[PDB]
Amino acid sequence: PSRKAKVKATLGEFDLRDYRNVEVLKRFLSETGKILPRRRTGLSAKEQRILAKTIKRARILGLLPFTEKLVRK
Amino acid sequence: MRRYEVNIVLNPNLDQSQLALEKEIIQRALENYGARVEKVEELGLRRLAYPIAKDPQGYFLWYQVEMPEDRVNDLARELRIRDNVRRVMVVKSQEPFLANA
Amino acid sequence: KRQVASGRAYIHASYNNTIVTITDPDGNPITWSSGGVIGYKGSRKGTPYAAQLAALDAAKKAMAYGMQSVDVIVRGTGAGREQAIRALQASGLQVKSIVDDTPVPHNGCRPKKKFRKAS
Amino acid sequence: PITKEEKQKVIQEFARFPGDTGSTEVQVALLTLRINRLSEHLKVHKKDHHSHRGLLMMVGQRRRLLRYLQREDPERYRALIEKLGIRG
RNA sequence: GUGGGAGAGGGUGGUGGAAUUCCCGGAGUAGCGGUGAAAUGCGCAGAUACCGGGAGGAACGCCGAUGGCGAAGGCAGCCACCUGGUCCACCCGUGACGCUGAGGCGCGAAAGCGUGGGGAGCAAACCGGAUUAGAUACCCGGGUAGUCCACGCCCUAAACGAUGCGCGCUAGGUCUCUGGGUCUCCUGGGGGCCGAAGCUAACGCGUUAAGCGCGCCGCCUGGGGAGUACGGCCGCAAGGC
Ligand SMILES: [Mg+2]
Ligand SMILES: [Mg+2]
Ligand SMILES: [Mg+2]
Ligand SMILES: [Mg+2]
Ligand SMILES: [Mg+2]
Ligand SMILES: [Mg+2]
Ligand SMILES: [Mg+2]
Ligand SMILES: [Mg+2]
Ligand SMILES: [Mg+2]
Ligand SMILES: [Mg+2]
Ligand SMILES: [Mg+2]
Ligand SMILES: [Mg+2]
Ligand SMILES: [Mg+2]
Ligand SMILES: [Mg+2]
Ligand SMILES: [Mg+2]
Ligand SMILES: [Mg+2]
Ligand SMILES: [Mg+2]
Ligand SMILES: [Mg+2]
Ligand SMILES: [Mg+2]
Ligand SMILES: [Mg+2]
Ligand SMILES: [Mg+2]
Ligand SMILES: [Mg+2]
Ligand SMILES: [Mg+2]
Ligand SMILES: [Mg+2]
Ligand SMILES: [Mg+2]
Ligand SMILES: [Mg+2]
Ligand SMILES: [Mg+2]
Ligand SMILES: [Mg+2]
Ligand SMILES: [Mg+2]
Ligand SMILES: [Mg+2]
Ligand SMILES: [Mg+2]
Ligand SMILES: [Mg+2]
Ligand SMILES: [Mg+2]
Ligand SMILES: [Mg+2]
Ligand SMILES: [Mg+2]
Ligand SMILES: [Mg+2]
Ligand SMILES: [Mg+2]
Ligand SMILES: [Mg+2]
Ligand SMILES: [Mg+2]
Ligand SMILES: [Mg+2]
Ligand SMILES: [Mg+2]
Ligand SMILES: [Mg+2]
Ligand SMILES: [Mg+2]
Ligand SMILES: [Mg+2]
Ligand SMILES: [Mg+2]
Ligand SMILES: [Mg+2]
Ligand SMILES: [Mg+2]
Ligand SMILES: [Mg+2]
Ligand SMILES: [Mg+2]
Ligand SMILES: [Mg+2]
Repeated sequence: PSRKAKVKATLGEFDLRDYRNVEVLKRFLSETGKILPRRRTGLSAKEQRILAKTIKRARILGLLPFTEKLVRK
Repeated sequence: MRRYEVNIVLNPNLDQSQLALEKEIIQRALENYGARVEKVEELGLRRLAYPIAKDPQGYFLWYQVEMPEDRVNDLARELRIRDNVRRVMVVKSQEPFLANA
Repeated sequence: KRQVASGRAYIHASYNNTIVTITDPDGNPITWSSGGVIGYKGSRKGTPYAAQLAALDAAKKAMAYGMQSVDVIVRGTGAGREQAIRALQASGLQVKSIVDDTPVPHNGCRPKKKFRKAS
Repeated sequence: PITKEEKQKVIQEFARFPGDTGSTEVQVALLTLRINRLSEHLKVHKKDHHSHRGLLMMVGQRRRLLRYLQREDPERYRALIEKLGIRG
């Protein structure tokens, strides 16, 4: 399914290469630290592919999580 | 010459003196490695997603420099020698790639 | 005797046993339990029922220390992890939250032959 | 790597006539540039093999062009060779 | 040539977090583990479970694909450097400089060999516990080489598309990766599916030919004996051609 929301449709123009921008980047992770699949991100092959690296950078930098504990459950 | 961005995450606990000393050491390193600073955003103290060196926070510097590539790696090495420097990430600059515009 | 009264409850659940360690907010254990702690011995420990008993035991044992409300953490995917959670849920002990912490590696170590077909 | 500057230097240097980018001379020259640069690269990194294949190919091309040159104009050939310092 | 593009293509150095194991500490008690059920094993010298600190090695979760790159073998955290190939636009340069390729030379998964290192997890052999009629096995607890690094060997394979390379020719439809365009779409390069004509013993192939053609290389000639014997060449050996 995953027709609830497309993370891309949520916000407009932004730099897919900006690893320092947390507020937008977080949008592409899950409840867990996981990077959302294309189904959820609504990105293209290339787009998604770039997002991956930028996100990883942001993680190493310390701005984003590698992993998150699952709440409720 | 190539265009890079030097990310530096150092100790949040740093008092003014020690922090000015760090920034000083970074200027020095950059010079000695032949990097001209095109611009800098000093973002300062911010909240890390995961703790680094048992610190929930970290203090952020960002430079954009033009420097000889042959020396770039060495520069990083130097930057890391400081106990007070917790993260060093140097990237080759890239023009912004956009979605939804 | 401490008398904590606000605490943590770890449910460690495997296909073999369920085991419940109840710590304080700094995570130091206080009381604990498991299928083995109750009378169970063999495979019967990895029962969901066994789990329930374990949880309730841990909980009452912890009541004795005068504990009231507890945050839950669940590690491992096993039979009657959920049952442990139900038990704790009404032990009279209050569950302020559940969380699933079950650890996964980013592919560090080769599993034993039993676990391969993934690494 | 090779800046467009260096490349141009060698092209204007070997061009048969102003504006000649693709003559046998020029080609062979560029090839020699790439070749030496890659040989130097492979003096270190003795373990980088795929690049090495790249170099086998470069060398093949060079030798074919040269073979052609000698066939057509042995003077131009001898000249080019002398200049580049080829023949190994 | 010029201007661009995508990519786990290669090499060197660096570095990140997750987990496993071990050590240190705290708190804590009688079990943990494991299985079909168990036992060996581990734990009162305090284990398991839990929090904190530390050491070390190996591999990179999500992204991830039906995906990409490479001649193949093969390539996956991130960063920089060094570097190979390749595609597109322009239609600017050279002017048949082309194709194939016996021999040669190089590369070549895993296992294996040599000399040093390294050694967390796994684990041939081995040591055990079970199961069994037996169980030199399947399952369980251990465990050495090895797995990892360097350097040098080895040269195998269901090294598979079981499909040699190049070029020309012969309906389309559909999904997709990646360029360019006047961007409903058109156009070029890959990856898939269905299918015209045609092929095929059949199954199937079908602009990614297994169709129609030309060029060149490799190979086949009933099953076994046999990839054996003999010789030669290579290898430290195992063993390979
Ligand atoms: Mg059990
Ligand atoms: Mg170019
Ligand atoms: Mg690569
Ligand atoms: Mg590499
Ligand atoms: Mg760890
Ligand atoms: Mg201890
Ligand atoms: Mg005992
Ligand atoms: Mg005993
Ligand atoms: Mg005693
Ligand atoms: Mg003992
Ligand atoms: Mg620990
Ligand atoms: Mg050790
Ligand atoms: Mg290919
Ligand atoms: Mg393969
Ligand atoms: Mg660096
Ligand atoms: Mg390149
Ligand atoms: Mg022309
Ligand atoms: Mg002319
Ligand atoms: Mg090999
Ligand atoms: Mg090997
Ligand atoms: Mg041996
Ligand atoms: Mg083992
Ligand atoms: Mg046995
Ligand atoms: Mg029998
Ligand atoms: Mg037997
Ligand atoms: Mg027996
Ligand atoms: Mg034993
Ligand atoms: Mg074993
Ligand atoms: Mg040995
Ligand atoms: Mg060895
Ligand atoms: Mg080797
Ligand atoms: Mg075959
Ligand atoms: Mg064959
Ligand atoms: Mg044929
Ligand atoms: Mg060719
Ligand atoms: Mg377009
Ligand atoms: Mg196509
Ligand atoms: Mg098609
Ligand atoms: Mg037909
Ligand atoms: Mg038929
Ligand atoms: Mg078909
Ligand atoms: Mg045929
Ligand atoms: Mg015959
Ligand atoms: Mg015969
Ligand atoms: Mg025969
Ligand atoms: Mg043989
Ligand atoms: Mg012989
Ligand atoms: Mg000999
Ligand atoms: Mg052979
Ligand atoms: Mg053979």
